[PDB]
Amino acid sequence: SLSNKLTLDKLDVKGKRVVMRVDFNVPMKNNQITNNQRIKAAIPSIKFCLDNGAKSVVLMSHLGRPDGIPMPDKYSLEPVAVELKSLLGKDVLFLKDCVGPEVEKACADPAAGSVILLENLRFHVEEEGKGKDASGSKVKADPAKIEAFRASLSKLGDVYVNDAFGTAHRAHSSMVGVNLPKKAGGFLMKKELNYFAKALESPERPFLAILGGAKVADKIQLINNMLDKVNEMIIGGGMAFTFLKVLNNMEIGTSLFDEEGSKIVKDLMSKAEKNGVKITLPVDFVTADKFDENAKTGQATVASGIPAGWMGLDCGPESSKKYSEAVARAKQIVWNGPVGVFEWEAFAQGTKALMDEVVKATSRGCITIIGGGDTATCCAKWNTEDKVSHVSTGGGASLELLEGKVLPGVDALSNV
Ligand SMILES: Nc1ncnc2c1ncn2[C@@H]1O[C@H](COP(=O)(O)OP(=O)(O)OP(=O)(O)O)[C@@H](O)[C@H]1O
Repeated sequence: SLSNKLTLDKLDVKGKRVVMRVDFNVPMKNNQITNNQRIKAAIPSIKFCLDNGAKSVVLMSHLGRPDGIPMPDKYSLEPVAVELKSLLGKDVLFLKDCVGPEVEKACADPAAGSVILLENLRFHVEEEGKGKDASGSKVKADPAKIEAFRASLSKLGDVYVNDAFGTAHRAHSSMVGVNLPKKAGGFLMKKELNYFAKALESPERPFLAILGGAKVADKIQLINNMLDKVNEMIIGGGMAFTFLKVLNNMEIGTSLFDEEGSKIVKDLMSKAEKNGVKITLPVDFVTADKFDENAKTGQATVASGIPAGWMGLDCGPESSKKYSEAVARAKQIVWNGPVGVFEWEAFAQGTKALMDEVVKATSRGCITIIGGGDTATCCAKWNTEDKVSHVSTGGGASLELLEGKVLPGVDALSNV
């Protein structure tokens, strides 16, 4: 049960040193942060600790993909420290490393109310347990060193708090190796577990899942698992052309086709019928003569087929109507993946219209949950982050949750 894990509000931090794992993997264009959304997201957890008398808050996170070797020139968290200070209003001590006697000493007895940010955990191959040398050759971490790394991290605080849901699907040292008597989820993690608990433990009904994306094969377990809990499912995006070709014998031109996935489609539909799940597929499409932002546009339906040399990049007006009718009946919605190439405005209208409908549903009480990744980015583009119930901060992690797997980082949390 994701609802029985220990969270920050139920943890006494008065006079305690708090070692907190956060998600500060922010976007950078070299010498500056373009989006500080992730940083602003951690603030509530940090302020809570400081406001509740914590002795200190030690922040650890990763940035980019260093792959096990120090790359301060490219992926140092120093810029984040400066950005965090402006947002928190308090000084932030940035340390050039995350482990060692020097670091342990700075954290052994800091000035009350201190906020410390350690350097990129991934500068050490012991965090991921694997990496690469300067030559690009694969290097596997040494067990004894992994032990020493985790023992060091464990010395930086008295209680452990995990607010990095985006990395919880990884058995990395900072996720499962900090040995402290209290391991609690932070406020962001609390939200992730509370909403996905609904999507998998006790959802409101009807429960509709909107599944988009391009590939089918890598989404087989997700669909399989969702078919065990939903009442209705919209299958859109590039994904639908595999379904439409197999079941309807539709001519799809040069639209995405998943040979692997195509062999399991009838079986998925079969399970859908056995469970009484209503499947809604697109009936019309916006086509393009090439996969490009400026391609020529056309229109097509399932009956007309798609011209040779053309591909479906978005659903048409008739599909949007059907999609909106499904949203209308639901009391709960989980949406993972865009219904078209939302990166390009000409093919983002299908996705935008659905977002509008989902926001409207939210206003009347619908529990709307948006998965991480692209779809999550959609909410940032049209500024609807505050118009839905929950926007997941973990792309790959939210996917593994929806698949029915146990997240190592969630599993390691203390139980209430
Ligand atoms: N009809 C289509 N043809 C080709 N590509 C498409 C189509 N519809 C959507 N896409 C592309 O699918 C990509 C997303 O697919 P992918 O399987 O990678 O992720 P996803 O399941 O949508 O996850 P997320 O929730 O992160 O969006 C987007 O970049 C989008 O441009």
